[PDB]
Amino acid sequence: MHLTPEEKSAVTALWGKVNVDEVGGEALGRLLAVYPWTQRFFESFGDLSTPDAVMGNPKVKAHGKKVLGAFSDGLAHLDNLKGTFATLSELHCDKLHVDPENFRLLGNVLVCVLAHHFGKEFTPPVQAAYQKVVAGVANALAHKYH
Amino acid sequence: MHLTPEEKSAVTALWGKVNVDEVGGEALGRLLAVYPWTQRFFESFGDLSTPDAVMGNPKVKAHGKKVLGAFSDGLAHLDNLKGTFATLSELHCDKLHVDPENFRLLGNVLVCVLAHHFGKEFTPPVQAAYQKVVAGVANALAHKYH
Amino acid sequence: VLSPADKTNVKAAWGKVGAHAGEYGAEALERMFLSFPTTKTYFPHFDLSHGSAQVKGHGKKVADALTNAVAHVDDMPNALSALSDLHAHKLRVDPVNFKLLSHCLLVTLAAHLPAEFTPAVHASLDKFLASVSTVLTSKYR
Amino acid sequence: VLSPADKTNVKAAWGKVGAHAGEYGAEALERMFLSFPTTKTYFPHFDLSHGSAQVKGHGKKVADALTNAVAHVDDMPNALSALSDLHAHKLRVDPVNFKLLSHCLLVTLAAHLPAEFTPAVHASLDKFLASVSTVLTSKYR
Ligand code: HEM
Ligand code: HEM
Ligand code: HEM
Ligand code: HEM
Repeated sequence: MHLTPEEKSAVTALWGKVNVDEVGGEALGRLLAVYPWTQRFFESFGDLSTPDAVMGNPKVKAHGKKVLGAFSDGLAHLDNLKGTFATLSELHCDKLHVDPENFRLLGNVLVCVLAHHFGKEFTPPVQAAYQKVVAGVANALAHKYH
Repeated sequence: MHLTPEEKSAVTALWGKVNVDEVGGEALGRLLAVYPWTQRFFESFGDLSTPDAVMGNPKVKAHGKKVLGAFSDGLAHLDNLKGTFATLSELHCDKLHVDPENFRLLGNVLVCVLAHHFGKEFTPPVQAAYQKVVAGVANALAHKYH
Repeated sequence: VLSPADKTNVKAAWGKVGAHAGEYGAEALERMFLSFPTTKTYFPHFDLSHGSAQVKGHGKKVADALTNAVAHVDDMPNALSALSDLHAHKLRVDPVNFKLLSHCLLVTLAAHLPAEFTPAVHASLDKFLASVSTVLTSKYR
Repeated sequence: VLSPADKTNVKAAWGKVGAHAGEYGAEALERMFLSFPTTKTYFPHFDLSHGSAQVKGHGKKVADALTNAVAHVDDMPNALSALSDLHAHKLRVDPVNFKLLSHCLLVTLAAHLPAEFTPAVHASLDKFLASVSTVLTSKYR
């Protein structure tokens, strides 16, 4: 996590404009639809057969919001991601058995989502700050795997 | 490193039995033959048209010895690979323009050479500690890229 | 493999790119240089400064090639043969970097085509870039 | 694309494996589990302890499939249809993992077939495991 002060300000200024409810649902839905293999963890979510079925599924929307919720909290402790995410890392490993590569795919999808929403405001340099952040979060979420 | 005293001792003790001269030439040559695209940095070495030609090339064998040389000395600063490879990291970036991915290909080749050489001796637990060292080394070497 | 749906999606999204392909190509490069600095090792000879004409020039070349693969969506291996040879034999770009550029291309399109960058289209464009990448890397060994 | 030299090299090396493929299957899994602990996420239902019959059994299963692949080196896609299916629609193992088992498989052959694990044979086996990996993840999306 080599976030220069200016990189950190930029992450924070944009995150100010995000509707986590909204972004959360879009990022999760899009993951399930671009990398269908990731659907393996959600067979109790119901119908994920098409993008419409995925994007609109009330369960996916609700889970996305939860996920981004935890992510937002992360953004307030950019200094201590490992600490912030420790119990969550243990849970994903020990209970959910989620392959950490999943954390990197979601990060990329999230970046595309931010680009989708902010248009021209998601400048090359802002993307680079967010790339460091999604990677820092994925690493923090994988730190307790064993 | 995140090596266990037990893991440190296993690394350390096998290394003691290594002929860097021979392992160095074989690791680098295997690299050039399995992943032919790594040859882009060694045009001045000559003919690498065949495995035979690669494995026989003295320029290769000699470069291989230089590389394991440096690696070998890094095994003595296992608690600060970053600090040990700082200048080598800048060099690789700024002068040589070597993509850090190459460091990971070599690491894996290195491990195959060790297994090749030590058979029985190179047990799952021992490979595990070596995998952590090669990753650690590659990360250290890539640390100064910008 | 790309399905009829995929093909339709791609031709559609790429259709919208039209005349901006060049600029989107340059933008994808810059994003890539900034987010994945290791990719820079392949352009030691380039001026990578913001607004570099070398980057502009290069962005266009990449965009023309993608435009060419869309025009020949049913015969990409052949449509891209030459580029596949160049990359395998001269440039020798490590395979992992294709995924990085692909990613930056997707961000760029997302940033420019909000109405078209639907979940369905996103999925199709991702499979497409993956296929282009596969072709360009096919003759590596 | 496997060249004829490659197909030869592979068949030779695998030829020497013989009645030990199962043990080598098992050993490669054990090495994967220890070196890349993230791979264990796919086997929560297994006893991953050393010498576990679950691991041994699975080791045989994998080895057998490789055999069948060497045997149909010319028609992999067809010889592995079912397996491609299973992985794409049921197991849904993330593609990065294939590279990890392939590597632990080389390491294992190397440690067991010294004379045979020449540089040229090493190159061939790698390509082969790569193609096998491609086949198994081809119907993912
Ligand atoms: C930014 C990365 C992520 C964060 C911050 C995150 C956060 C969370 C949180 C806060 C929960 C609920 C905890 C609980 O149930 O006590 C959860 C559960 C879960 N997460 Fe993650 N998650 C992330 C990524 C992922 C990904 C990428 C996947 C799968 C591809 C995943 C799979 C799951 C599953 C399957 C559950 C349990 C759902 C249920 O209640 O059945 N997570 N996650
Ligand atoms: C284990 C990881 C590596 C280590 C410790 C390492 C170390 C070294 C050292 C000590 C030198 C001597 C140069 C000097 O001091 O001026 C060198 C040079 C060089 N290395 Fe690396 N290296 C590593 C990996 C690689 C890889 C994987 C490649 C490319 C496949 C590479 C390409 C080169 C080249 C092209 C040179 C310059 C040799 C010359 O001047 O002809 N290195 N390296
Ligand atoms: C789908 C992705 C890609 C496409 C369509 C593409 C296409 C092209 C084209 C059309 C050219 C110019 C050839 C000419 O001179 O006529 C080129 C050159 C080049 N590409 Fe690729 N490429 C791709 C991926 C990559 C990646 C990922 C890298 C490295 C990060 C890369 C590095 C290069 C380099 C170094 C050159 C030579 C540039 C020069 O010296 O002018 N390419 N590529
Ligand atoms: C080299 C490529 C691979 C081959 C040839 C292969 C082959 C097989 C075979 C033959 C089976 C058993 C089918 C049956 O039960 O009838 C299987 C199942 C399975 N494979 Fe794959 N596999 C490969 C890669 C992987 C990887 C890398 C992973 C995960 C890290 C994996 C995860 C699984 C799992 C979880 C099962 C089911 C285990 C069980 O519940 O019994 N496979 N594979």
